[PDB]
Amino acid sequence: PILWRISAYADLSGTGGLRVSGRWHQAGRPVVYAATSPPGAMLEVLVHLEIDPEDFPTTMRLLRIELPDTVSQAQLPALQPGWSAQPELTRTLGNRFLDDCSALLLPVPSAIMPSTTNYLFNPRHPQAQSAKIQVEDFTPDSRL
Amino acid sequence: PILWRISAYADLSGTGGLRVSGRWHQAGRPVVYAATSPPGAMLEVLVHLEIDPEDFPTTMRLLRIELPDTVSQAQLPALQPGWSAQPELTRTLGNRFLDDCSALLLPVPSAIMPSTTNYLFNPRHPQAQSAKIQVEDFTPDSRLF
Amino acid sequence: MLAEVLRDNGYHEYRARLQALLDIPELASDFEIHTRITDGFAATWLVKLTERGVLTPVERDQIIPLRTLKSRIERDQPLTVDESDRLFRSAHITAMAEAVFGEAGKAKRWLSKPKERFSGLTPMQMLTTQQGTTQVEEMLLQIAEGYGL
Amino acid sequence: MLAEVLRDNGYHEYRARLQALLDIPELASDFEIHTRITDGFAATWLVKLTERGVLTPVERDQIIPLRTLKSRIERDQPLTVDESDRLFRSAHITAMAEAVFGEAGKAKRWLSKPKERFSGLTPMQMLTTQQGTTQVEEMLLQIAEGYGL
Amino acid sequence: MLAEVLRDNGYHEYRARLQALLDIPELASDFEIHTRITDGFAATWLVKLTERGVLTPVERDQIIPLRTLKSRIERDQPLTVDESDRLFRSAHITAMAEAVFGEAGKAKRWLSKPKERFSGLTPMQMLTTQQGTTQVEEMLLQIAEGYGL
Amino acid sequence: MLAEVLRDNGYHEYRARLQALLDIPELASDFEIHTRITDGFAATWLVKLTERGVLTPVERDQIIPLRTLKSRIERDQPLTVDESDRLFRSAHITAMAEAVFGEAGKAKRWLSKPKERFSGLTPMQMLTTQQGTTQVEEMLLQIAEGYG
DNA sequence: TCCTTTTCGGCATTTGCCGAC
DNA sequence: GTCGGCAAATGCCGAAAAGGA
Repeated sequence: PILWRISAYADLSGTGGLRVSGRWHQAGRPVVYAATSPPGAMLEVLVHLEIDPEDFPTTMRLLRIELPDTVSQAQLPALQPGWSAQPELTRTLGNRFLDDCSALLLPVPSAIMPSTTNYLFNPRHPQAQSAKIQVEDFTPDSRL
Repeated sequence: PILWRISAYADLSGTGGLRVSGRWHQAGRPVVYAATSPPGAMLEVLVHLEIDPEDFPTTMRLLRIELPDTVSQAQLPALQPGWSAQPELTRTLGNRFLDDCSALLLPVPSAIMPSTTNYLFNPRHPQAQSAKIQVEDFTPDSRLF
Repeated sequence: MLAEVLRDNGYHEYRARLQALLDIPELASDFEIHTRITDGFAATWLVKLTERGVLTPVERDQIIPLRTLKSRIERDQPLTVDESDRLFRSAHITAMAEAVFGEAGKAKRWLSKPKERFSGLTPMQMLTTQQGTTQVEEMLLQIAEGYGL
Repeated sequence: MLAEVLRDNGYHEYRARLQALLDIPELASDFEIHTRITDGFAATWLVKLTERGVLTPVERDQIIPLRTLKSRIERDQPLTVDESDRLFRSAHITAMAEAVFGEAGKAKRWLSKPKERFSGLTPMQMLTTQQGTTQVEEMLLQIAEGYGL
Repeated sequence: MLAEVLRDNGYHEYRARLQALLDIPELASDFEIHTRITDGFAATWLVKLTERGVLTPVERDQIIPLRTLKSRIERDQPLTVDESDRLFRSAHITAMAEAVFGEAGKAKRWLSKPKERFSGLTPMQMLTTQQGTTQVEEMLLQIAEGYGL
Repeated sequence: MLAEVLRDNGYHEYRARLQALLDIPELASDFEIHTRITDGFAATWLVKLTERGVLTPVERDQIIPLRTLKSRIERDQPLTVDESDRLFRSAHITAMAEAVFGEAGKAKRWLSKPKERFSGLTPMQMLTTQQGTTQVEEMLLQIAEGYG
């Protein structure tokens, strides 16, 4: 299907995970956080990074990622209530998905919206070469 | 085809459109605004209605709307740049779609995010009964407010 | 018309909040409301409202100047029709916001925060004119109906 | 804009009538209208309106007493926010009734004569409050839609 | 290192902003930066920074009390290692924020606004400890890398 | 947050040692660490760290002068935010080095040995600036990458 | 050589009155 | 009315030589 990323970089290297941690990973692994919708990614970034729309960075880029439907994705274990406040658990699960190198994608639930699914993208997986990326520019009719 | 709405009511009547207008319609017609993704609807509401998460209404509800594949859609004309600041034009096109009653759904672009498509829903089309609605609750692992 | 838009319990809750805030019966007709406004509200009600933290001092001054209010209360005078209409505007907007938002803190907060739709003015500051009050009403109904596109 | 956008093609006619009554452009935004009200309307416009036959001296003094009007015209200060707001309410329902009835004469006759709904009060008097203004607007809307009984 | 994650483009941006803010050449090595901090900084530079609106007076006080800085400038003494380190933390967080956000205004606003992650503290208030500065860096890099979930 | 770059169990070992060095709970948040630094650490803990040989007397003097320390102890005052900041820097680098080398002895020796990259300065001397602390962390991570 | 003990010199900055916006 | 600054004596910081292992 189609995934959406919001980041200063227009690649899928995800090298910042080698020295920066997140909710779904510990520093030292390359990783890319993506969403299923541009509003999804934008809302996640605005809420969790605490950015006001008047302070939205001008270096930020929206990247559309297209993958074939044959790609491999790993299933996340069932999550009991409280996981949104247990970063150790989510970081451990993401680290296990990344180091096992079993699949290219990991669907995870959103912590701010129900029925919303974000995705973990492992660039070290060999299927990360079939990704086609293009930047979708923010137009004056697409402001915040 | 699944649509997502955020409103204080758990129906598809849209009667409030008979008194208050939006970006895509003028008052006097019933209409339902919806998004293709719950974060889409949430971002639209929060940005255009200027609601901080600490003031998010308790009355608000998130509705999943399931429609059959035979549902009818309309096509919006080619918009020229700058339409996000021309509410009269958007209201004109939405009023035209709602009055012609030619289709149930109208795909419209978003004024917030590129490549994002919101939807107008006409509750007076004969296909509005085929809609199945359900409320998605806000759990503390799926909340921002 | 309002009771047609405010569905479920919105209108009932709005009338209950008006009864609490302005001693206006829930079953009173709109003409009864207009007559009550023309008859004049007591200044004691206004000072009780600002004491209980319903209105801020700047909002009370928007309703009526402090010197004029003290004159009215020490003369055992009801408020004038324009002062009563300003206070009614405040109470109406507060009750409508509490009906749409579902609780008191969220409503008053949203009413007390600047908006880019108002060029950085708060909805309570928009309550100086008929037009600003109707704009606040329109925003509240857009919130209730989900017109966020 | 609360209850004046409910007519087919009547909204632009209402805005044109309002532009004739007050210097308020057809394309001016609602926040611009609020700032025009808060900037203060000129009393010269008010005396010109009551001269041109759209406001009677009693309807003029309902907006501002004659003494205060002389004070404004002499000392050269525009109408206060409350006086300008009353003038705007007057011009607003006048433009609305003109858009509804299609002519100024029948609109003025309807606005100036008492109506039973209001227990023997003219719609121009109902402009003393937010509620009475809304009632006049609802009545005009019912007339415009072709409602029966 | 910081450049590895910071993308030589953005890293050059950060070094340019740091040179403009603290007169540290953009080609100096990290040990050179450490030495410049240990050698001390001129109080003249701090008063120029606060006069150019780069640092708020309360931020200047967080770096060093005013009377102490006056003693420094009178004695023509360089800043102590801890004062110079506070100054470097301030300017370095400012440079990284300007490199990530692309504009100085947005960066300073984001640094001056309270954060729920910091229990209602601004990032500039986090610069009193090594761990707080590190948390601010982590947040900036999370913004830059798109770790928004 | 370069301590998080440590592999497998490193960070956990880093938090255990840091808990033994400065009584910082292993699952405490980074903001809680900031709060502990701002509230000030007990000077008695610093004196005990010197007594147990965790710090050398010159290292303690660099953290806080001795007269000032005795004043803190008598007046029953926690350490200031910058004295506590230097103490935290010392304990943090010590715990990181102990997690990299796996033993207090080698770690303390490597921390007290001058380095060419630092113009003949020891890593413990590099803990006077944010940049020097970052350089020490980077060197520790370089060592841990190519284990040595 | 390495480190401590205390002396008051001397640095540092509160604290309240008084200016700028 | 808020935010910011100025300067005196209370108060803090720690230097420095002399002493101890």
